[PDB]
Amino acid sequence: RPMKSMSESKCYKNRQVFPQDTNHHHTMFGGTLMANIDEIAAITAMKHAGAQVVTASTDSVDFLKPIKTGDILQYVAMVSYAGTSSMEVVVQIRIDDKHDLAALSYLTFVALDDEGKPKHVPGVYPEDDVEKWFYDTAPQRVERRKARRIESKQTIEYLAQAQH
Amino acid sequence: PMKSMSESKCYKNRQVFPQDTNHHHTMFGGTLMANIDEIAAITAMKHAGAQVVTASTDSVDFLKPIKTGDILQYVAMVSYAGTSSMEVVVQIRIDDVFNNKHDLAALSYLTFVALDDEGKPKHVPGVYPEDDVEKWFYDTAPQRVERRKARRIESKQTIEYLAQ
Amino acid sequence: PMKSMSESKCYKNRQVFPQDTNHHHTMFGGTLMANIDEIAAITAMKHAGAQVVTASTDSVDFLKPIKTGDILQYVAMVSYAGTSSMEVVVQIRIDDVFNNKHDLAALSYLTFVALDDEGKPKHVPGVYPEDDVEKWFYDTAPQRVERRKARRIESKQTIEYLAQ
Amino acid sequence: RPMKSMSESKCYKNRQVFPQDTNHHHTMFGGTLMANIDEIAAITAMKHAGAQVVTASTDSVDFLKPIKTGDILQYVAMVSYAGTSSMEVVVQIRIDDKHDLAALSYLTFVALDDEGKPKHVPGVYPEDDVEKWFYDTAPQRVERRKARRIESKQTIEYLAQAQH
Amino acid sequence: PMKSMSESKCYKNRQVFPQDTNHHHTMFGGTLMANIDEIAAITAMKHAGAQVVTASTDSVDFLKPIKTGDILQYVAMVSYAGTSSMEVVVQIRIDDVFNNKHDLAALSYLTFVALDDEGKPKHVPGVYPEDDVEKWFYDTAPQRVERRKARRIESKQTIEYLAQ
Amino acid sequence: PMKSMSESKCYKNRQVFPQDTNHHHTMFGGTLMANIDEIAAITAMKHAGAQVVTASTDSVDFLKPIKTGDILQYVAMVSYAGTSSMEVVVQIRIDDVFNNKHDLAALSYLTFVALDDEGKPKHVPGVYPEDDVEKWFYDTAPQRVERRKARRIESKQTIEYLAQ
Ligand SMILES: CCCC(=O)SCCNC(=O)CCNC(=O)[C@@H](O)C(C)(C)COP(=O)(O)OP(=O)(O)OC[C@H]1O[C@@H](n2cnc3c(N)ncnc32)[C@H](O)[C@@H]1OP(=O)(O)O
Ligand SMILES: CCCC(=O)SCCNC(=O)CCNC(=O)[C@@H](O)C(C)(C)COP(=O)(O)OP(=O)(O)OC[C@H]1O[C@@H](n2cnc3c(N)ncnc32)[C@H](O)[C@@H]1OP(=O)(O)O
Ligand SMILES: CC(C)(COP(=O)(O)OP(=O)(O)OC[C@H]1O[C@@H](n2cnc3c(N)ncnc32)[C@H](O)[C@@H]1OP(=O)(O)O)[C@@H](O)C(=O)NCCC(=O)NCCS
Ligand SMILES: CC(C)(COP(=O)(O)OP(=O)(O)OC[C@H]1O[C@@H](n2cnc3c(N)ncnc32)[C@H](O)[C@@H]1OP(=O)(O)O)[C@@H](O)C(=O)NCCC(=O)NCCS
Repeated sequence: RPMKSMSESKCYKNRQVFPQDTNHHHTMFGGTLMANIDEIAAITAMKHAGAQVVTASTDSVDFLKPIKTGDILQYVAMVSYAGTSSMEVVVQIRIDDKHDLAALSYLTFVALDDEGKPKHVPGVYPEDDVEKWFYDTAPQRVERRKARRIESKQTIEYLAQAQH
Repeated sequence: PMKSMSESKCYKNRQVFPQDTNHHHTMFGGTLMANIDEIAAITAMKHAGAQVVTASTDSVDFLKPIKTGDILQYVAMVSYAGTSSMEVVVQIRIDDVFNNKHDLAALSYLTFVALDDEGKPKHVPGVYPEDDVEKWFYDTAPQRVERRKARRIESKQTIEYLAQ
Repeated sequence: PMKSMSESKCYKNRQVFPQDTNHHHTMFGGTLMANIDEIAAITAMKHAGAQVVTASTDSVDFLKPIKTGDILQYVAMVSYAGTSSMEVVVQIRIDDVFNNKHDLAALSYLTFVALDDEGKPKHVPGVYPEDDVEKWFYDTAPQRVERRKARRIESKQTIEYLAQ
Repeated sequence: RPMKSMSESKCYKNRQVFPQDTNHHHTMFGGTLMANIDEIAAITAMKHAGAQVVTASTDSVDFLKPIKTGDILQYVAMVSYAGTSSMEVVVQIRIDDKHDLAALSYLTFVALDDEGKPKHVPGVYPEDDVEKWFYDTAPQRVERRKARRIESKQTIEYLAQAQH
Repeated sequence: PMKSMSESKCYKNRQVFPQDTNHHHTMFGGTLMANIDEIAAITAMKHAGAQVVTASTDSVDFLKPIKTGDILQYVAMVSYAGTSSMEVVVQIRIDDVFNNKHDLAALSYLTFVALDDEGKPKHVPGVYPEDDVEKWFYDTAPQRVERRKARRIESKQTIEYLAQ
Repeated sequence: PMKSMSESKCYKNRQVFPQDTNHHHTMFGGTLMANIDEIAAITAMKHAGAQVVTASTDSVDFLKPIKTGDILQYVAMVSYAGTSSMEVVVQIRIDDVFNNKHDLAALSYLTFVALDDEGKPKHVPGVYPEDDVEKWFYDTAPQRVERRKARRIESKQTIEYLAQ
């Protein structure tokens, strides 16, 4: 199948952190971060897929270090895994000084056709070491995400029964 | 000291406005995550009786598309209490006001950490369920928690690698 | 056909963000009114089992200042059911998560009208209280309703005069 | 006491109604209207008072005619009554063609000093007929607002008892 | 066919809040520009008697910092009428309610084009001044118009050239 | 002291949604301008190594309508370095993910000034280009700078004159 580099659809974001972006302890609101993460990931996935996409799941968001008033942020997003119709997008959130990693997130997107049906996406390959790390560690993440979906179906059925 | 899941359980009924949705009239994943985080944090704060921070979004499963004009019900509760951490589960339902029936649109799990005035992790009360759904989430929590703990290991591996 | 006040009762737990407050860190009256209207409409829709429109905001009493960082609980319910109209009462409380205690920050009464698919006023179910607070608002509704009806007269006088 | 004309602090607003401002039946959201109303009223009150102000209450908002996608709106706000430290602001919302009155609102504001204590405001006088209508009909509205406050205190006490 | 400059004059009043400012309490240029575009568009729309689009924004100089708590009045009117295009002049004033002071902080010029339902440029009424200030803007418009028209060519050229 | 133009280059990616457009699916100029100002400021801040303020925005020509669903890439870099001031050039491109097409829709120039903690203008590093496109902007900057500097005088004059 047609292949793309991870760099090819890679997206960047630069953002300032203002007092209105943080709580009274000067820590940036998680919701704002989450909104930015999803936004940049969706564009990256659309670029890789060459089609419209939908967020299937947020696999994880880890908040490693507090982001503070006055900090400058750089977001880096890229496709780290390509299934048949699905993509894993990895998003790094760094505090710009040289850069410190403030947060790490993985999301899964599904490409859709004009009919709204899942559509095939190109494969992806890394070119430099970091890209290779994310590419190499993805299959394990994917398998875990799949196991979690399996368990989730049990909960959904229980919750559907709870309503009747 | 222990609290019931009901003591800190939180609800939110919300309309989905155009500012919340994309060009396909589907609610932003980022916005949903921000709303989820917002209500979950309040639940965690109520349970801990102290300030909290979002440690992670463990997962968000986007089950059914949420559309402009939909009515949503968010339900959040503490399903697990560690030493300093809490798992909050958030159910996001699409309310059918005409038929008094609701569809589960999304399911999310998050981890919060309670802090003292000095800003260091602080002990939280234990938690216990009382009704069936509470018991379902409470009973299935240990397996999720083990996964979260497993993820932390990998995040640390990636951080360690990225420091290059 | 009659419904209990509990059947359509709605809740909202919300954090107050900087985007919601002025330079004195006080929440906008307009924003509070928008949130009030939003939750009240959902309650009215649930009760009517049909689409609704806001006929009027009968009053909003701003009792205690709401500040950036506050946690709010909104509670909305139908306190009166006319032929096509409903009175919805909304309580806005400031939650003290530390002490599990809340202060009443604002009180509001609104009138909604149910509509059919053709867009004309439509009959709504009757309403009855079950617990003490519900009974309080239900019992005091007739006096408020007479005031609202009295106001309509004056609004019509003013409209009639303004047509000049 | 020092006196100001109603025209002296009068404020205007012109706004377009876009599809994103209206629901699926092309009717403008009440919350947006309410937000604009409070915003313009607060500025009018500040201008009249020559000081910071707070919204004491929203005395009423009547939605007389549906506002639709593509409509052009004009807001007119002015002080129609001046107590000792308080002001009534009347806000007219018109659909611009010659103009049709879509909504009518009355709010009460309280002027505060730098210490945050209620402060005396100038008196107000009308100059043209419409201003005179609003000025002339105010005392009755004020008295009704006062009677309503009296009743509200009973509810607040009941709700405060309900919590213990 | 001719209209006065005052006939289509539009207003917007808004105060500057902390969420609108940087770390030192200075208003964002983008917020100001968004507001300018909004009010100018309404004026142009009213004068044209049809939908409009922004063809261009002339430069804007920020001479003095606009600060948290400042109250701004935006005033817009048509200063020139071409065939299908209009120059809109927007005055941005700081209202100092405390001292009854009204200072002009910034001046902005924009060009709007009237369009028909087919989306094609449409003839507009002409415009005429009535007082000295209106006449000043009216008199100085032609030079600005000829310069921006030349500038459009320069812009097209630069874009075409860079696409290489 | 010198920095490359690429060294402080900043990015922002955002798609155009219905809430961002007028009745005919065309993007608001104000939204574009807000985005431009945001990304330019971050670039200037990074290059300066200090806080910055927008001194001015050169004119912007809207040559082609930006439409609902378009994906925009904002790219900002410093094209000129004065003593305390910088010219920031912002390219706005429409990414067409479907066809792997990247077209330059608009170009914008802004002037930023670096300030010290006292709020006084501060010396900035110089800037140098490395590739042809950077060099083009670098080469054409002085003319733009001298013209805007003259224009500031004109702006001050006009404001001083109108205050009469
Ligand atoms: C309400 C206002 C909005 C906000 O402030 S929240 C927006 C999120 N923004 C942030 O900046 C959060 C930054 N993250 C941090 O500060 C973290 O390091 C945090 C949560 C304080 C933990 O600090 P540490 O020094 O690592 O403490 P610790 O290692 O002993 O762990 C304490 C408990 O927290 C858990 N934890 C830490 N990191 C986690 C993670 N990524 N995901 C899930 N769980 C995590 C950890 O398992 C531990 O649990 P327990 O105490 O054994 O029950
Ligand atoms: C959820 C999406 C957001 C929205 O659409 S709501 C934002 C508000 N925007 C609007 O455009 C509402 C416009 N207002 C209207 O359309 C009204 O005329 C309305 C409510 C439909 C009533 O239409 P009418 O032709 O006058 O019908 P009607 O005179 O027979 O009265 C029907 C019931 O409604 C009541 N009512 C009408 N106007 C009212 C008012 N200002 N304040 C309080 N109550 C009012 C009226 O008392 C009557 O009650 P009942 O049926 O006897 O129980
Ligand atoms: C995913 C969705 C589009 C349809 O689900 P579906 O019918 O089960 O799709 P399919 O069964 O045909 O599976 C096809 C792909 O979807 C992936 N997928 C489906 N659900 C997933 C989930 N919870 N998590 C991760 N991947 C998922 C599958 O892995 C598969 O990818 P692959 O074949 O490349 O391996 C829908 O459930 C959904 O996501 N609604 C939410 C709307 C939304 O996301 N709004 C906010 C962001 S736009
Ligand atoms: C009103 C408030 C400032 C303090 O109330 P208070 O202590 O009772 O004030 P006072 O008893 O000293 O009364 C002084 C004035 O307030 C007026 N007032 C007080 N409560 C009022 C109410 N519910 N409705 C109308 N007027 C009221 C009184 O009429 C009086 O005016 P007057 O002397 O000119 O006739 C406070 O309760 C409040 O409004 N908090 C809400 C914050 C807010 O409004 N946020 C959104 C908008 S900024």
